[PDB]
Amino acid sequence: LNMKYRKRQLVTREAQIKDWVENELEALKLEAEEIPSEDQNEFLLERTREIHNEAESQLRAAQQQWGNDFY
Amino acid sequence: AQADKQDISSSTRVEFEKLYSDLMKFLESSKEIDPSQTTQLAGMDVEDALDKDSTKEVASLPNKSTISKTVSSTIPRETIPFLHLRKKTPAGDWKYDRQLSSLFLDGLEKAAFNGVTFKDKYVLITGAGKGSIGAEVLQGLLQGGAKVVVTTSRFSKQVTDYYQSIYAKYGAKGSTLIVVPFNQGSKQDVEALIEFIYDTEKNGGLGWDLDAIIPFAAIPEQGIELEHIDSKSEFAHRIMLTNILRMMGCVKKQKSARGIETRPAQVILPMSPNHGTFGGDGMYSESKLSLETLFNRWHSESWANQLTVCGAIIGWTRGTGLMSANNIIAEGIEKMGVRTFSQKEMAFNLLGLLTPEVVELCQKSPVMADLNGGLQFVPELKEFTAKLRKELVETSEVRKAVSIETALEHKVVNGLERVIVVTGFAEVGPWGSARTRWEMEAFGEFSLEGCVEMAWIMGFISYHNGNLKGRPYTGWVDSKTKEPVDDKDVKAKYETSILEHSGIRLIEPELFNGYNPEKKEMIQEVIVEEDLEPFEASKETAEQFKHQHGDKVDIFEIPETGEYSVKLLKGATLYIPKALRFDRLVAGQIPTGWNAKTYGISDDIISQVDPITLFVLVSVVEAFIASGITDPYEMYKYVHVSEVGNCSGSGMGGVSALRGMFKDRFKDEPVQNDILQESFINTMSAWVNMLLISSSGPIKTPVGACATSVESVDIGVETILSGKARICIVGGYDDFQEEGSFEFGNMKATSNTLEEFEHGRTPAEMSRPATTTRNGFMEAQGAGIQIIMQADLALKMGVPIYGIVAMAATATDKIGRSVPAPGKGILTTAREHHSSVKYASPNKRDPRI
Repeated sequence: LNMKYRKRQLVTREAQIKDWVENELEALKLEAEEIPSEDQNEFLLERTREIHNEAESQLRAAQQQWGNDFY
Repeated sequence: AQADKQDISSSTRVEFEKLYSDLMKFLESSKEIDPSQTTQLAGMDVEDALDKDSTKEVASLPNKSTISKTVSSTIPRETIPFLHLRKKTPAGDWKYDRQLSSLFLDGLEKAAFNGVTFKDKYVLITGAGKGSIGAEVLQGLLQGGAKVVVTTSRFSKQVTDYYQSIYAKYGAKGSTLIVVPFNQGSKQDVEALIEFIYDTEKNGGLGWDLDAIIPFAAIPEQGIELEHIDSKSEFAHRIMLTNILRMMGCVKKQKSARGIETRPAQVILPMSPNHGTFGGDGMYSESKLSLETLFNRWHSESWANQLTVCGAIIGWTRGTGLMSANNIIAEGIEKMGVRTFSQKEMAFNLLGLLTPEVVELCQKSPVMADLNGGLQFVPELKEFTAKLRKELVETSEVRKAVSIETALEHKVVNGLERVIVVTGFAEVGPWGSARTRWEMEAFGEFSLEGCVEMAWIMGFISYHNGNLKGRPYTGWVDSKTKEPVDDKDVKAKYETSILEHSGIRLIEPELFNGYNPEKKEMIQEVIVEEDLEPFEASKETAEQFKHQHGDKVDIFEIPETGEYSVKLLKGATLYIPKALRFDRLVAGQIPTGWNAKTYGISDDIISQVDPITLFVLVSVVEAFIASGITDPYEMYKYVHVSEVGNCSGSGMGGVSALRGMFKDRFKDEPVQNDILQESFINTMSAWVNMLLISSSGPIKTPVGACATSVESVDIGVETILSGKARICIVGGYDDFQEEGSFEFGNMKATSNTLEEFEHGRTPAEMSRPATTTRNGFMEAQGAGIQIIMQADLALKMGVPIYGIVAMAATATDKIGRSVPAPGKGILTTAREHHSSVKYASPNKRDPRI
């Protein structure tokens, strides 16, 4: 596998973690307001800026392997 | 791959060469083919402001040496050949018997085109190297494939590298190259010389048979007429004939001891046709005539099947370094009586006088040969030789006389995020900064902007001489040698030869006189006791007497009370002093150094921390300017919790005052009590912590000794592979102490002189890997540091960066009964582990790689 591959880096992760960015946007989009419209941005800036961390956690975790820990 | 234009052409010649390699692969032992466009003579009397030129033309009708046979073939006027092979004329002298001479012509004609190998000839050389003929006779015999061994009158470093180039430049597939110094005179030695070259390998070595011999002489002996049979020229008259006569007999006496007497040995003899002929020669002429007794002696004296005499008349060759009078004319000689051969490659013909179809004919008979290019056809050589120069020296001079008076006439009238990189590196080794030695690994020269760095260290320059107030008026240059020689000492043209070798030949051996602190090494203070019975009653100062009383009890040395004084002294049979003894130590003098260590560094820390700790302290600043980042406080503007930091400094020694604690304490030398903090191996990093950049984060400090300082990289890179720490800094230094040596070499590892002296004196060498003369490696004091960064803060406000981290050590997984045992599979075989379960196809754990 030792060639600088990037394909399975792009195929399984970098698509599935890119699957639920919009589906993780959808994971908020069941609670669209539901009594926000007074607490909307607190519902925005808490969940959205913490699900970005999970994607960012999953970003380096996918890039743990595929080169940084390819072996 | 074709991106470079040259590379295609490189590839073009490559396969061209590769085929030429492949065709000649496993063939004979190559050639003798000196395919260089041979010149002749180029004398040029310059008209105006210059005199005689020099030489080296291009020679008309030549180019290829194939022509150079043919040109040398059909000589001029009433001639057979320019170089001929005569015969002992059955009644008379050396008449050009063209019959046998044809073959030598043919053998020379056999040359050039066909390669001329000489494999397994067993040859030996008296004459010099770089100066004259024998080096050419050496070189073709290397590419002839011959097993060759050589002497030298001198012996030096300057000659040792000289041949060492040539075996790396001309030694063919099967040639063998070994040198040895040898005085030709003082004839006792040649018995040991003839021993060693026929000795078995259970003796000194070189189990050879020695089937060719060239004894080329020395000692110019100029300007002496008949009535002076004076000193060492007389001794020179021995060494042209006597010892070489005494040489060849014991060859046979060695050979016929074994009795391999149907395999003879060649001797080629430098003859001279010009005896009673030149001027202030002295003994040189009739000494050369002495060689000709062998022709009668080869018949009728029972050694003929062993020694193969084939002399060489050769002379009047340019390429003057020595023995060659008249590096001048060469041309009127080839004009008045046009006869040839003022060249340099006569020895090419002499190589042809060591080939088969010739030496077999020399097995039949000795061969007198007039190789000299018709020079004997000149009536009155010598005065006409003078006559050419005396016309030429005036016409050069009188034209040089013309212009100066013209000038006399003329002058009067007129007026990521875990892969980690190294960012600043700096070592203080034996030499200067790491930037200095990077040239010293590259060249021998010190690159004057870099050479003054060697002078900025060692206190040699005196930079910051005052911008104002130089030598009496204003003006300033970075001075040198505090106040004798402050005259302007420039980083341009100066500093060569006024800061050189005296400034350079202090960093390699004799290890010092008076540095560590003294450590003479010619005498080592080794101490023995005694218990005789004299009794002394010396004088003391009080309170020493009680530890006198406590040490040796009251049945000895009742002190006394020394009234109106302190106390009194020795009593009984004393059982002490451990006085001293003059003892000789062999092993020593590998490193040296720097002769000065105070940069701009704060004093009075150098009262306390001292011995090795300066070197790491300068090093980390040296790495920080290598990082280009001074002010280490200004890292925390990348604001952290500051929990990251410190190095992992390492080293077995550092003893350096523990000998003060052990030898000098209990012998009472005044050393500070606070040395116990300075005893340990981590306290170096503590002043890298405290009186330097001062975060109290992670510190590891392994040992790794006898192969150290690589290990702290790995534990350091683990700390940044961990999230426990960002930016870190490495281990480093070895160090050298007097208790280190002798307790070095008692474990028989490092090196040992005298057998480093006695083999080849060469004290700057001291390191012979893999050309089979190893003695261990070396030891140096040394100090070295590299720093490393998070690759992101290394990017963000770029430090800058060097390279790429590589490896990971420490899985020993081994036991035996030895220390030290070298690196076998005990290390670096878990490195490139690669267990190989059945794959047959490619593409943390990874059982593949």
